[PDB]
Amino acid sequence: LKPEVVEELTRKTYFTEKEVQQWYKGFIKDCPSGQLDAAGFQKIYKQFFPFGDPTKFATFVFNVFDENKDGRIEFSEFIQALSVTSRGTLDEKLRWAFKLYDLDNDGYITRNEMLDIVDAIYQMVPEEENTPEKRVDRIFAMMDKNADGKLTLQEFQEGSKADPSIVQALS
Amino acid sequence: LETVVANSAFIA
Ligand SMILES: [Ca+2]
Ligand SMILES: [Ca+2]
Ligand SMILES: [Ca+2]
Repeated sequence: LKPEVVEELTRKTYFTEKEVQQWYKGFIKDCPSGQLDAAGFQKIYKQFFPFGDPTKFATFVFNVFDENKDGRIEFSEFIQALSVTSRGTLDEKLRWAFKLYDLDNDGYITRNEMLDIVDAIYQMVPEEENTPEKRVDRIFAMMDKNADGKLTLQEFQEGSKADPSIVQALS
Repeated sequence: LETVVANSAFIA
């Protein structure tokens, strides 16, 4: 990695210079080209979940990693996502997830968008939660405060902080 | 990479 790149990523993340270098070394070992593809990205999820189909979910995640939307995950995009998810504040992690779930990038997560997300998660992996639809109904019942079938960032952030298991999950 | 997984899929 070049020094100006190194300095820039340190300045933009919760990592030190040495930590950024160590991550680069790890990133290049797993992805020698330095330009991670959809398939490459999917293997991360097949671990953790080797008994479902992570194709759909892996795509949604690949798109929020792909900050410049050029079709590849380069290191700077990888390290920045990683900064948020491993060391972000709860608010920051929730912003990033909001961005993951807001498929059309308006300022709203519709029930349908959330449905696509939860269904993809189910395909990747209790009676009350045994279908995506039940999970989504539970989410909107807790978080959609004005009952318009859409979650704003605030609704999402506050709704997620209200639930102790979400707080626990994002520790 | 476990943190990526948790932050991504937590809403389920
Ligand atoms: Ca990219
Ligand atoms: Ca939307
Ligand atoms: Ca609403």
